[PDB]
Amino acid sequence: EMVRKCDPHIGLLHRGTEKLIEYKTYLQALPYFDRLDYVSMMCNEQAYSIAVEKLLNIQPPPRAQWIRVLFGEITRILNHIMAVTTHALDIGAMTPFFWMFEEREKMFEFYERVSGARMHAAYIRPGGVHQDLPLGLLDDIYEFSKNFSLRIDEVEEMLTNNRIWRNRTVDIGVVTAEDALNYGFSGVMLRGSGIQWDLRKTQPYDVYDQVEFDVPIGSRGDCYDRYLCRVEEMRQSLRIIEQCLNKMPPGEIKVDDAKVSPPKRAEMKTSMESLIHHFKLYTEGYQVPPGATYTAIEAPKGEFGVYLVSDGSSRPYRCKIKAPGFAHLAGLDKMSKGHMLADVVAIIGTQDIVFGEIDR
Amino acid sequence: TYKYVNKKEQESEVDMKSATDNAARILMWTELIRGLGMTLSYLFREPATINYPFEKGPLSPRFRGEHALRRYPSGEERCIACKLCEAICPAQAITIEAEPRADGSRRTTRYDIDMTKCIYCGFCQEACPVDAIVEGPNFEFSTETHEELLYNKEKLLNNGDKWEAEIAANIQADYLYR
Amino acid sequence: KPIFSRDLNEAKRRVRELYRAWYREVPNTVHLMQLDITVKQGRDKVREMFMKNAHVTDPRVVDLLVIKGKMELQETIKVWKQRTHVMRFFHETETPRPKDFLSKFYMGH
Amino acid sequence: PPPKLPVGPSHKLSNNYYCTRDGRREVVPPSIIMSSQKEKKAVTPAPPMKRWELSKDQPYL
Amino acid sequence: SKVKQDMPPPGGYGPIDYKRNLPRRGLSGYSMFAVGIGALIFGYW
Amino acid sequence: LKKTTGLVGLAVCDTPHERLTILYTKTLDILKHFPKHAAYRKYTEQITNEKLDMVKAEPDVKKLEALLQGGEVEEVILQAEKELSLARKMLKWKPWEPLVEEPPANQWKWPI
Amino acid sequence: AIDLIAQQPVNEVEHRIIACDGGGGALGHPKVYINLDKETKTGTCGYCGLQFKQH
Amino acid sequence: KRPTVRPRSDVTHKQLSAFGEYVAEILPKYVQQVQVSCLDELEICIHPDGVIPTLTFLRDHTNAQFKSLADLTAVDVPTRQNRFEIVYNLLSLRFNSRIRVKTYADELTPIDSIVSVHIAANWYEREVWDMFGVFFFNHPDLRRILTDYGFEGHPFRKDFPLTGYVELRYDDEVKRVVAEPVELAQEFRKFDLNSPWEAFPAYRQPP
Amino acid sequence: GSDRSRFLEGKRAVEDKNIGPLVKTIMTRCIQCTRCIRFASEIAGVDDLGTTGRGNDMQVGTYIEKMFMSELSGNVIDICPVGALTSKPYAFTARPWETRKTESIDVMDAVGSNIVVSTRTGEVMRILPRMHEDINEEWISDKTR
Ligand SMILES: CCCCCCCCCCCCCCCCCC(=O)OC[C@H](COP(=O)(O)OCCN)OC(=O)CCCCCCCCCCCCCCCCC
Ligand code: SF4
Ligand code: SF4
Ligand code: SF4
Ligand code: SF4
Ligand SMILES: [Zn+2]
Repeated sequence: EMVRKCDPHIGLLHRGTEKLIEYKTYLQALPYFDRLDYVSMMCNEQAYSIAVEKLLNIQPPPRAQWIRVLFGEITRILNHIMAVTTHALDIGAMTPFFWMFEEREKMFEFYERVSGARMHAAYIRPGGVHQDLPLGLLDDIYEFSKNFSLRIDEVEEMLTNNRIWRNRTVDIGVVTAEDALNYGFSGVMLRGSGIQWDLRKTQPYDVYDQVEFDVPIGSRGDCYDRYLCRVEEMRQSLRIIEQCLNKMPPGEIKVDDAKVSPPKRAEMKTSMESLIHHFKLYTEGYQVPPGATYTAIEAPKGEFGVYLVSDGSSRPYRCKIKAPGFAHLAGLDKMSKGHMLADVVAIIGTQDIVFGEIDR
Repeated sequence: TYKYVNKKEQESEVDMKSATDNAARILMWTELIRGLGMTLSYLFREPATINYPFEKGPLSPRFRGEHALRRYPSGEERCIACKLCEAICPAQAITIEAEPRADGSRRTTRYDIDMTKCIYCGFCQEACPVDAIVEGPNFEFSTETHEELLYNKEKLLNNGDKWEAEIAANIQADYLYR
Repeated sequence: KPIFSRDLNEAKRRVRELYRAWYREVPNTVHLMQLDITVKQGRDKVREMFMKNAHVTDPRVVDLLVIKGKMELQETIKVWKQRTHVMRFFHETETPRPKDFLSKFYMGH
Repeated sequence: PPPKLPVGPSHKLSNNYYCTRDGRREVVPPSIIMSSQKEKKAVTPAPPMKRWELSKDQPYL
Repeated sequence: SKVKQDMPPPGGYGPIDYKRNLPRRGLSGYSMFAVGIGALIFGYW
Repeated sequence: LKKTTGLVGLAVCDTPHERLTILYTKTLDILKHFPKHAAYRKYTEQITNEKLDMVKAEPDVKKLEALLQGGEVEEVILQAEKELSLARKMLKWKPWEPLVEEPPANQWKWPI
Repeated sequence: AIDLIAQQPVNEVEHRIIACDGGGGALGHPKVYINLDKETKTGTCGYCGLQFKQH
Repeated sequence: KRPTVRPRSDVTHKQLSAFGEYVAEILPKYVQQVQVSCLDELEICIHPDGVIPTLTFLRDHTNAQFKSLADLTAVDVPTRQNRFEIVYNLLSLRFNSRIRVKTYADELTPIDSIVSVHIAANWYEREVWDMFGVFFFNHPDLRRILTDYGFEGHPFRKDFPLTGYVELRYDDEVKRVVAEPVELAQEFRKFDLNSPWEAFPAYRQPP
Repeated sequence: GSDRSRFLEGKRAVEDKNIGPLVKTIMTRCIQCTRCIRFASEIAGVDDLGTTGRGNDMQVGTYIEKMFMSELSGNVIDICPVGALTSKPYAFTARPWETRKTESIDVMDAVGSNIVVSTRTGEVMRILPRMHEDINEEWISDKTR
């Protein structure tokens, strides 16, 4: 029952998204990104939006930036709940999954209230966001956030010090810092083993450079350390949500360049130029200036990136997606050396892999 | 800014009271008992489930569901063959074949939506310049046969007639945001 | 600027090695996959697939073909490829479409 | 309640020419440095990153 | 008609508890073992 | 003495100053065999001499790390080892030579 | 459709040119002005089809 | 300054240019070109023979500790003589900076495998071989990674049709999932949405 | 062009004359560029279309109610930039992004006129000029079109 070799065969969920995108305009490709990591949607579409904004040489408005950071943190909470609870369910413990999926449903309710879809919102659009927060959503977010801490603390009182959990994780999937860097790991696959890296701090995007949050780092480098790291990341996400709620500013929500973002419907209905802009935007789309870029974000799993090459048309020329988990599932073998089948089942969870992103 | 999550700090502190506490922890299963207590505490809490059939959960006016084609109060299909809906639909689910009418009017003679290809994205309802195509509140339209999921202008218009009230209310309550 | 083999004379050696390998493998596949074919049928199909690329003369393209064929042989040795995939070579559901004009003139174009 | 949403910065009737705020048209072609077509000091890609400062909110968890 | 847009309440929202609150239980240890030893002796006799 | 280095697998070095002096001197020795004009030789000698001077100057390990700008002195030692191996490989790769072959007509042209 | 746009009034507007929305305001169709200088017919709004006359 | 135009900074541009000259003169043998984009991202284009030297240097040299490989993308431009363009994106944690190293390849011109340098490439190069078809020398284990087991083709090639040459179904006669030539119901509708006018005059190429 | 509208007044409106069965005349969406008039006076030499009045109310049309038919009449649809003069048959039968565009030759006329015969999924939607300097020179016959 000892694992002598791991040969991850993937591609069972590959649907040629990278080639499909090349045939669709820049607005028509955004929904794909919400499906690349179906667990953390808005962060993927945030990566796309930042990349396209970089190429367009335009800047999102302040309220849109704050909203994007807020919903990015909510998405990070969603991803961490999924990772931790599915990991626990596969290891054996089952109750925390049911406990926490109620809060996942509440966060989905926020998702739907803002975007009209419980996931795959397509809310974040190159230029800012599609629509402004419906009144009261901040109040509901406050009500949810003020209590989420107690629920995470209950999950911790279940799992943190339990001898069974500690024996089932500790000193499992131990990866050295140099080996991780060479293997190309990212996110918690790096911070767990002592490496002090987090793009939100090192290379900030949006308004991550105006909110204070700590970055948990692990010492042992094993599954238990990384589970603790994810829980602490959830707590820091609550911190950031508090700050965003308190500092949400007034103003527009989408770049006020009607050649990039659609004009408001009333303007479309009473302005000639605005109607022309609506027509061309929703038919031909924007014309992104030629160039190439590699935008990176600290997606709830790791470092979600887009290498985008544009030739001046309204459709991208090439859109490679660097999924955080690709290198992780590549390094599964190294991590699983000298472990049993159960340990391997544990090891796969720490990676927190979504094969939507793995396969692209 | 970083905070250690699990770094062992000061070690020399060994005491008789500490040792008996540790031995009690190991032998008596204290943390396991505590987890059991947590589970019981949950046992005595009101369930979070809902009797779904007679109690649907909340949905906001922006909710995207089964499509519909609206009408003017006079009773006329708003569809003016914009064709922008068909141009923007990312999944290419809309098919429009339009011809001039006997009234010297622009209308559509084949409006088909493949609801097995639509991704329920709302791009049509937001790129319709006369608010013809909308995504109504309905979310229960599962069918036994595939061919019943290939919609047509008729079925869409009957859905519009059926849901006109709720579609009207949502549009009324949301148009300011749009 | 050759891939592996400098010349066609060198490349055909690798090609023949690949054929040796496939011929030696066919019995094992037919047995351990429970395919409903005769080992003779398998060997003949291997020959046919090899002959399909007989016209090629470029040493580098011959090398690339050998690489692809060796990957496929590996995929069959390791039993990664299943029966549903192995049988796809045989085209057992295909109805040969006619070739003479008098009849193709009659089925479409 | 019925919202009333603010307008953007470019809801101005004057001094609003698009040529003075066209972000798209500012994208110049990349700056070549060394090209086959056409004692100094050591240089790093960028100044070395400082050391992260241990937090004070709750230093050790 | 002024702008009525989603905003935080004047003066900001109240503080949020976002840190671990796992307490440390008071149970001693000598008591834990003494209860068991007393029960054992009683049962033995 | 540091009890632990945060990074996993990188163990504490008892004699950091000695190890650093040794590695830097070895690098400076291997560099002598590069052609005197090599840009690699010039730059690597500047870099190595700077760090060697810092090590010789400062006794305390904390202040040595701060001066070196390399996090843990063990990480710096590892980097010194990497640089030495890189020099060993460069001696055989001879990067100082002129370009091997110019690019095709418009190979590096975009938008096409 | 045809019968329902056939069964309605033919509105009166005293001006030479009349603006048309769908009727909802900002919930209708883009504003379009129809000129009612022809007296042998009534101005038909392209988006909604409503008919206007000059008096 | 301007609400709707991205803020512009020049410090990073200057540092990246300086490092561009750094690398350009430390590796004259391989580097064919260097550039810094208006986005301020350093881009070094090198001869394919120089991938291993260039990346080994970029990983090990003290002034450039590019210890992470973000990705090993490939682009396909069919007009240029060498269709395939390999793009190694690199990250350096010590200096908090990224670089891009590019090279070219053809249907019959392999690129050396950097698995010795970064083990993270083990799967990225497999993907490149699977999709674009660029062979990689000395790869420890090179296979398809994202395509079907019996797949024939190279999907991300521009010429490769979007819908492929084969579709799958279950044939109740043989009781298997067979492979048939593709036959869509409503074939993919392309759209001609390129405007007649030129938008960005910096890129208008003169004769 | 700019991104927004500072015009806070009502818009001009014009009457849609009858010019015949071929060229529908939604004149309100006219930029009054006189390409149609110049073509009528020069290429076809018919001298029907002309400009009336002065100022905004200037109207491009026949101030009687003539029907501007000619062997070259249909080309007004092509030359007119903004959709003022449009084809009565092709009204709202397709959109330019949808349609396939294949080049061919006209055989209706012995002239040899070249053509683009644009089709949208199995149906030929319209026939439009294909520029050949010597033969057509961007103009075709109304019969052909
Ligand atoms: C007067 C003179 C004579 C005096 C004589 C004095 C005798 C004193 C005897 C005191 C000892 C009591 C017996 C305790 C047995 C437990 C053995 C033990 O020490 O724990 C082992 C294990 C803990 O795990 P671990 O940390 O690995 O321990 C070894 C560390 N090297 O523990 C475990 O196995 C826990 C893992 C399994 C958990 C199973 C879930 C159980 C849930 C709680 C059940 C509670 C109720 C049980 C009672 C049921 C009654 C019907
Ligand atoms: S759905 Fe809307 S945009 Fe599409 S044809 Fe109908 S009215 Fe026009
Ligand atoms: S919701 Fe999106 S996918 Fe569905 S029909 Fe509308 S545009 Fe197409
Ligand atoms: S060509 Fe068209 S736009 Fe120009 S004046 Fe004539 S009708 Fe008006
Ligand atoms: S498409 Fe052109 S001609 Fe037609 S209404 Fe719009 S601006 Fe006027
Ligand atoms: Zn109207």
